[PDB]
Amino acid sequence: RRVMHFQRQKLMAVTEYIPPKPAIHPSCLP
Amino acid sequence: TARGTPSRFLASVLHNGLGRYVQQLQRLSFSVSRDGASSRGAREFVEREVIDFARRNPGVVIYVNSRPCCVPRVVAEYLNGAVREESIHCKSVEEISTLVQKLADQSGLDVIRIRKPFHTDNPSIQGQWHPFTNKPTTFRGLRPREVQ
Amino acid sequence: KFTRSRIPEKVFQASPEDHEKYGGDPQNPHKLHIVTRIKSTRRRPYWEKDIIKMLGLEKAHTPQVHKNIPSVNAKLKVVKHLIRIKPLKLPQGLPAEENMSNTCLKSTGELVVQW
Amino acid sequence: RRPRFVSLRAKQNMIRRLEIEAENHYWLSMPYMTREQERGHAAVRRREAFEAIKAAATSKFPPHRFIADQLDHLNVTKKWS
Amino acid sequence: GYVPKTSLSSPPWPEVVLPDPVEETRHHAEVVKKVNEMIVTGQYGRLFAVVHFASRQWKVTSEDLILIGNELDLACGERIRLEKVLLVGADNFTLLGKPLLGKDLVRVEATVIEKTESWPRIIMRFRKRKNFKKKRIVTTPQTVLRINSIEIAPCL
Amino acid sequence: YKTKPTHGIGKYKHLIK
Amino acid sequence: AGGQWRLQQGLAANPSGYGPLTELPDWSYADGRPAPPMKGQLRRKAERETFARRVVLLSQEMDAGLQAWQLRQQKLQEEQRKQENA
Amino acid sequence: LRNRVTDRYFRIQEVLKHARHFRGRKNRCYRLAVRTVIRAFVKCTKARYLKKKNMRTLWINRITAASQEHGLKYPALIGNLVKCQVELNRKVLADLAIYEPKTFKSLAALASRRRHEGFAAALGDGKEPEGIFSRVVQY
RNA sequence: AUCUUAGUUCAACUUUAAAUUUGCCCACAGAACCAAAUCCCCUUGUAAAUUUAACUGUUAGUCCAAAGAGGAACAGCUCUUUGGACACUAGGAAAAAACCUUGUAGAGAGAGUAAAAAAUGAUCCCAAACAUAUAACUGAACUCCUCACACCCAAUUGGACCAAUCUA
Ligand SMILES: [Mg+2]
Ligand SMILES: [Mg+2]
Ligand SMILES: [Mg+2]
Ligand SMILES: [Zn+2]
Repeated sequence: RRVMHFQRQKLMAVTEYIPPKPAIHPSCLP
Repeated sequence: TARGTPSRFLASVLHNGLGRYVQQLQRLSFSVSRDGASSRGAREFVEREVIDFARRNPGVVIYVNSRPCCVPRVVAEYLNGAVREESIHCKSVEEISTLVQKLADQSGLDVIRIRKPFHTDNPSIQGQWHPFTNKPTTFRGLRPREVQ
Repeated sequence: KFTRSRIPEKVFQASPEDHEKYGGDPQNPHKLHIVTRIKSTRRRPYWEKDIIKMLGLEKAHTPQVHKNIPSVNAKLKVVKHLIRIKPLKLPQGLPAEENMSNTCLKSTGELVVQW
Repeated sequence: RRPRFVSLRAKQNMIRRLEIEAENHYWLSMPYMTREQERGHAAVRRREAFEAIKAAATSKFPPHRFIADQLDHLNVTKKWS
Repeated sequence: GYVPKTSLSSPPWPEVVLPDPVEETRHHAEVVKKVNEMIVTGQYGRLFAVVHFASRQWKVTSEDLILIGNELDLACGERIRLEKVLLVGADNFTLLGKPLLGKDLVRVEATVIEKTESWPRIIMRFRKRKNFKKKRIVTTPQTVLRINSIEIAPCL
Repeated sequence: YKTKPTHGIGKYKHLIK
Repeated sequence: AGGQWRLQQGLAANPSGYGPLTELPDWSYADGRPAPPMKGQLRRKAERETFARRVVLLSQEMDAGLQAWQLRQQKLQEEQRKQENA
Repeated sequence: LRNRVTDRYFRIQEVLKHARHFRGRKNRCYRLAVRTVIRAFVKCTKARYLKKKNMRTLWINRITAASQEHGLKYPALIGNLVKCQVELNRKVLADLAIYEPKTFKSLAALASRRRHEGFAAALGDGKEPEGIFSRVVQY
């Protein structure tokens, strides 16, 4: 689990998965 | 270096440009040897450049003499008492003309570090800042945590 | 090892979604590219230092014009990450032999006459 | 220690550069000509420019010399009288 | 929509709603006329201006001096006018350009009182262990502009 | 060559059982 | 420092770029006659002039190349008709 | 002895004259005066960059103080004076804050006005008429 | 290559002067049977390259990304290869040759930017603090601005000046 070069770190951070927000919260609506 | 050198503030002689501009240089002495090799540029300047300079600056009295006998020099005297010598030995006529114009184009103050580039005698119009500008006042002039 | 990069052509294919996102058009493309350098040649391989020295992009931002022909694009596809390319716009036409000395390039990329 | 903690400012800087280069991608997928159309249209200018380089390179030679310059050096003893 | 009062429903800043422009234009015209009538009658004192020059923004007023580090190819004592006034102010009013004020509204006069060469400055480079040591002396020229008058005119 | 469409034209080993 | 806003409004990012501040004459004479222009303005006029000349030259060359291609297509597509007779 | 330097004195005094104001033996002993004088001139050269940086940070501090006197941070003042197309720099802003308080009061009012206009515009739906101060003037 | 690896000679690289005309980049085509890329040229962007005359100097360097061989796939390990940087300027990551940003040099009490902030065992802890006022601002010797310009590498090489002494 070695460390990464810093620029590879930034590339991994910027390209991180962002999930699609659900239209409504399930708790307060089916 | 700054710390290792004098300094002054930006100034003029007698509020020069306020009423009427006056030219500070008032006397210019040329010593030119009639024979020396170092006095060649000086001889050219006197022979074909000093008359025109005299005409262009009628407030400057230009004396020229031929008794250093080996080395030339120009001594510029100003209204405010300052003297300033410059070597013209082994220099060209272009250099001497540029130098003499430089002498005639400056006030006789000292060429030292000007602390400020702007000198104003009335720096404020609306009243210089003090800690009570932009600060309110309260009823009867009470300090905080008073009673009466 | 580290080697030159051959960019697949698939990337250089404007889509119907890209076209309305920048002020362009598939048909009737644009004559000239205005290109500026926004990154240092230092810390990059020599086959980019030389390209930049060839496109006249030595100085920093300092925009410079080039043809939009594939012989130059092949060079700009190597230095595409050290430059900004915008398309020159001429909404008043090429200047005449008069108005050459009274032109101006606005930040939007339009060349105009008499400011 | 050795690992770092990529900030948000760095992410925003990187996204700025990514967007600029995506625009660059776009402005290179539409050339005015094709490979075959362009061929030769600059030949005349290139030939003339290289001929200018050649004529510059093949002109080196010592400068002239004038008698006036040599005799002017006698001025270093010019005197009044 | 409606949301019962809490600590986060509304933000912690006030809802500042601007005046209706129809009346605001009248108000602006009224105050502009007031300032204009101040200017016409001489209802001001000493003036100050933010003049843009060689590359710098000098805050200046009548009778003061300024020192520009570049020769200005002007004889000694030749009056000149300084365009590019960014802001001119009196005790009670001040006028702000966007970004300059018109050539008619403000007139700044200056005079050339002295041209000289600044005090000698040193440029020394040194690097350790590489025998790299070099020294240069530079005297940038400069000129002193006196400012003779800031006059204003009632063109608003 | 290997990066050309003509690659693998000289093969004959697979033509021998 | 609003370079983002200035470029979003068709202005130069740097107020010392192109604008009334940098290119209008910094001074005139007292009487009213204008002043000999500043060196920076001369140099910027020269560089913008060279930019325009390069623009027109490259555009002309590209158009002439297109016309030359048209001519060659004509003289190779039609001169084959001269072999379609007799 | 055919040639001997007859004027080493002046070459020494050229370097000592710049060290008379030093402290220690290194204001009269050449072997030390030279090294410290050279360091002095190198710092003298390299210090102009810091002079500019420091005066600018002083101006930013003074402007932050003045602008906070009027309930307005420094990001707002500069980032919303330019949106009103006023190219006043920071030296003159500091000078105004110190020496012309009411002019600076007006500038702060203008900045707050433009800030409010921006907030109101962005809060709205579409391109409703622009603010009375938010209208750009083209060249 | 060397009784040679503490050095020398040749080459490669560097410098000066001189001659001439192509040099670099580069698509399409092309390079075997038994993955990155490489080679080669029409154009195109460029202005350099080859050749001749004449000398010195460096030579088996460190770190980082990558692909391999040796020691685990580790031992901060020996070696080969492609690239970058250092031994040159400057700003950042705390201090910081080797990471990120940046080069051609001067004056300015002007301006715009680049990179750049953390999330959830043994002398003595170690910046201080802060949960919620609109996102912009700050930030270089990079760039623009007014003026001036030969005026920030080791070894080496070219050039312009010159202190003091003697002689004509
Ligand atoms: Mg700065
Ligand atoms: Mg070829
Ligand atoms: Mg520079
Ligand atoms: Zn719920």
